[PDB]
Amino acid sequence: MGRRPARCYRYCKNKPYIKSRYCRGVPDAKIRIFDLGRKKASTDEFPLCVHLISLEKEQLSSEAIEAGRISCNKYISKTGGKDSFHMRVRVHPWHVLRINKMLSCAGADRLQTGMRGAFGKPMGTVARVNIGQIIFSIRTRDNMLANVVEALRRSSYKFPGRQKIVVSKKWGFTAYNREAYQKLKADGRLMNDGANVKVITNHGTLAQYAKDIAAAN
Amino acid sequence: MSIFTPTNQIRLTNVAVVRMKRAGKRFEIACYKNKVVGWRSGVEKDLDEVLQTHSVFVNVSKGQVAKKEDLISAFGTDDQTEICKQILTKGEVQVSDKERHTQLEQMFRDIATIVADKCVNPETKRPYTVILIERAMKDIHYSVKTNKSTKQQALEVIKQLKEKMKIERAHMRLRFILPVNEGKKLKEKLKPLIKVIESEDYGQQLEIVCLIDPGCFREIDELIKKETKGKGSLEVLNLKDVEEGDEKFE
RNA sequence: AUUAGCAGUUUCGGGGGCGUAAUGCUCUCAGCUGAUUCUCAAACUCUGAACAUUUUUGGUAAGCAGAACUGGCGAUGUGGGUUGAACCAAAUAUUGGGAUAAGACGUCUAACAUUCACUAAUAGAUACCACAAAAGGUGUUAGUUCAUUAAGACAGCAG
RNA sequence: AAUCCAACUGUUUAAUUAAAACAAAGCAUUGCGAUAAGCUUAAAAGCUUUUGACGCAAUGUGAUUUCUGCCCAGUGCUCUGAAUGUCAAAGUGAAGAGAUUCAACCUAGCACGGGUAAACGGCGGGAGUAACUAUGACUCUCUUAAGGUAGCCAAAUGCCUCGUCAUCUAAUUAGUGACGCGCAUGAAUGGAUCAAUGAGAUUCCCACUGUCCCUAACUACUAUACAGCGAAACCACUGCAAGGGGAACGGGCCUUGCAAAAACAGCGGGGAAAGAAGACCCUGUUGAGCUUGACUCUAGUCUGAUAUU
RNA sequence: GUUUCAGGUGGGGAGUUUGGCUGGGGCGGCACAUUUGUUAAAAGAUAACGCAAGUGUCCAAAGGCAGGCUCAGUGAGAACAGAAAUCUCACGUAGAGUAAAAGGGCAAAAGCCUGCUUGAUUCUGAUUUUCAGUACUAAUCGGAACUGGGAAACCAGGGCCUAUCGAUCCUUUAUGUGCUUAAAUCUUAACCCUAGAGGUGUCAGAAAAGUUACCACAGGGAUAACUGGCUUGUGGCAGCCAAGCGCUCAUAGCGACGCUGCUUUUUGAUCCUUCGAUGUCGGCUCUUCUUAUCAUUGUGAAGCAGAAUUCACAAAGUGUUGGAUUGUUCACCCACUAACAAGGAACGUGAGCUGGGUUUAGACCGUCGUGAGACAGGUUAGUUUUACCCUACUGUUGUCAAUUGUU
RNA sequence: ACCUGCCGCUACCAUCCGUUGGAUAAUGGCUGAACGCCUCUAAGUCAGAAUCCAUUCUAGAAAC
Repeated sequence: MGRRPARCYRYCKNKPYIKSRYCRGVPDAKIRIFDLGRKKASTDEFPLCVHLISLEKEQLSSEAIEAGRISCNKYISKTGGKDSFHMRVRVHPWHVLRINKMLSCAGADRLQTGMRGAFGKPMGTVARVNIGQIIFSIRTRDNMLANVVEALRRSSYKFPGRQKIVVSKKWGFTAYNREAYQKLKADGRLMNDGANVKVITNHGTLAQYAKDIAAAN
Repeated sequence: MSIFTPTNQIRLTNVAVVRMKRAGKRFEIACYKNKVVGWRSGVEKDLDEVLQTHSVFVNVSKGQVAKKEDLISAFGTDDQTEICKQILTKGEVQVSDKERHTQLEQMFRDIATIVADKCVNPETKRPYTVILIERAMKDIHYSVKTNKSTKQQALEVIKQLKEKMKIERAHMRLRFILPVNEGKKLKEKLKPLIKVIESEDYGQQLEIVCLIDPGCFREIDELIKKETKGKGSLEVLNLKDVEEGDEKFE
């Protein structure tokens, strides 16, 4: 946040509190953008998935997230172009922070304001992660397992707590590995939308291969 | 009689105050110094941030809150938050304790700024310090205003001293004589600082450039060449004066 | 509640491009529909289990305020935690012997031996409990994985 | 040298307030022709009254000077005021066997109309408006009757405020003189002015000055010593520290530092020292003083009626 | 005139009252009687001035019942007719509607439409809910009368369900060939019996305005005002990452967007101690301590040429001022200076002082209040008590009762 | 009461006086490995602060 130290809302406490018809007054989130680089690029182009997982269970703020993503966006031009990056962030700030303010910050009272009706006004938002939640995915070419690693390192400093970083064994934003994905591709069982593989079933497709098999990769 | 403690008679909060008087009743609200300005500029930050307290005051200094009875007699409603917004929008800023101090400073700042833009000493066109200018402007007497623009006020100030003294309301042009080896560095400082024209560069001969700058900037120019080069630098006037600056009347 | 591209529309809402120009042809672009994708919940749910600790609401928090279960304290000493209302052992007629509990066993202080690492700090040393973090270390200890090497590696020195 | 206040003299909170408070003369208002007005007493009677409007009673303001503006809607006071709207008891009529019931009739006050501000008081907001959009005369409307006139002012009245400008200082949250959309001045709620006066408040300069730079010296009497006399407060036990924990600031406990009779003169660090069942604050279904268009009564007073008649 | 009744007036006087909850009290609000979802942790119960909302009503149909029909929406057709009027048809698990809040229920219905009706009727028993297993509200289940709807089975204790409300006393109405009026008896009158209504929203139910700085009493550390304690949002100080500034150049010096700490020199938060009493503020005086070092010492960085300045380390050994204004800490200026650094010690220091303020009673003004009075607004005047005890400290004797046999 | 005033007391209102060795920190180096080179450091060692400890100065122990 800007109003307070993020160490006030460091850890996940209280039940989840969200922008709803029961909490309409909340201010808009700091991130309203979960994008980086060429999102139009096919999953068949970029085969490397460098994640960043929060090693701690904590309330990782919207502001923090914003800070992180721009750090990565300022490690796109210095190394490579924008056509080697992709990022859906994978952590939105759904939880909203209550702030019970006090009048006498500089002034004075003999316990007139107090906690006589202590409810906190919604001010700020935050994302509630766990010890193995992904807070930044980078899909990229295999020529960057150093630079997106070092982008994500930078991000790590913007966040509370210790932050693990991992290079996956998958093609990024997909369930399948690289040994399995390749197999699928070879066999013609794979099929692509745009930045997401559909993959051709045999359970739904008993005898209707005239669209799936036509657009195989 | 003698008590073991003070009676407690302080409710003075040092945040900014926005005043709006209506129906023969002064209404105030606790906001921050920077945020009021932002609001009036048109930049959003929610009502949660701009307002330090969301309840309407009669006096922020006294700490006297406005009653619903009063509130409904003026604005036609008893909801405080709504009233606060109204106060913020149409009301004028009022100086608290901190703000009084700022006010004092403000005048000093304005005089420093507005007066020092365009002038030279009588007899020839040479640069000179701000203090002298200030003195001159005091002699003839001038009262600065926050309701007028600074640029606008500059013109006014110069008007007085164009009649009284010999001054320069426009730019001048310079001519420097740079070496070929040591001058490149100098040039790169000068180029983004002010407009370069008539740039004649040679290897066999010395480098020649001409500038367009105000009358007070000559000193600034000449000085930075000498310490960067580590030798003396020849300052010559290309023209004693030239059009535009505050002579075109912006 | 919220993110993303993609397909079919694509003539359409709008920009043009395309044959002299068109509700004529195709794009980015909006809108519609389809299949995928990100994330989501006290006031959602197809599904759906079993003073202190645990559960738990307000609060930035409190040796703060408020609830649930259980056990204490108060009403209760005793042994231990240097000291201590609530921790641990364990309950209190008066004694002896025995053997234990927690906890200890250099000295205070009743109780010790053997044995393998780690620590080079003025550190560190009985949970509750009297603090300490992000981030750094060519300190040392161990470990992981990758690469190079008698084809002359590595380090130095020389061309 | 000036500023504030009060005209002056005078007076007062016996034992913390001597004032700017009160009083004052002067100004002004009100009631009243005697069975008065005012007042007292349970009643009887009385005072004012050895009084009679140049007086007595009841108020306001506060010498002089110069002024004293507008408002009668409110509250209060008042009336040579108009209705029967309201209107009690007694009395009157009807119904009933009667208790009783229901009707007209109806006083004062009340409502209603007027007067009254040197009665209590008040003396705005929202719209447009002089091609000036400042200023807003002017106009319109609303509240609630009118909407701050002459004056005066960061004044003992100004939040913002250490307002701004000049001056006084080396430097001035002070002082004074100006400015005045004045949070929230203002006309006997008296406004403005002001000589003389002030154990009243404030500022300045001159002189003086141990107030200070910065202390020193001197004297008496204390103290001190001694003979003689000889109290009291106070008092759990007590009196060395450090940390720890503890009712979250220990003399005591725990662990440390230590610790050697008995006393004298000083002193103010502690003993959360002593004096006091905390005046503050809150509670209590505890009071009291005072107020009023709380609730409930009431002396008196006004009017009506019976009797005296 | 007097006497007695009557009505008016009557803070001149009397007596009384002036709710409760409450992160002190007040202002505010109602968590005071009640309802839905949640808090609430898969039975039930469960708290806060926790959250999101609602109730004091509305309906002769929006009640009862029977029958028919299907709704929201979407698609395709139909002169006027388009984005939108009405009429078709297909799709349409309810996305519609059902008095209102919300949750649930509901499709040949509980919705819509039509018809007929008054079960929104009387007596009686049992039970449920809140619970003490009391009352009240609301609801349920059966029986008996009397009816309505339906072909009938069945349904109908008003509203689909969960809120929609009320004791004693007093009054009033309904009810009865009702009972009584105590000498007898007739009439009226009144009382009673049974069931309703009139209402207490502080909702298990007083007739009820203020003020007191002239104040009082019983109490309270269940509770405020200072200190300390936890706490550290706010204040203060420090670190990390590095987009950038720094002509060039991330880190000489700075440093965004972020993140991590510390301190208790700010102000809050809280109410643990203290209300049979810890003397509040500032100043003067004096000492000690802290380091987050302003100067001085030694050093190291620098965009360090020189001078000057900035940055950092070891260092708290020694210094760290005179003044105008203000009660002021704070503030702001003038002048000196090597520097004029920040802090603690019960916000060090009232049996050390002063008492300028705060902070009693007098008084003035302004605003408020009908008024008494209020003011966290301004002004002026206003008692500062006791050490001789213990320790501590300063000094002074004196015993080391073998000062080591004595001096 | 005033003038002068010794003795005395007293005043940056007068006068005099206020030392020098060792050991460290910061840091700068040395020799020098671990790590053939390197390196102030690991063994070792050098310089070095208004620091510290002594010297000096004050008191003199239920100490001799």
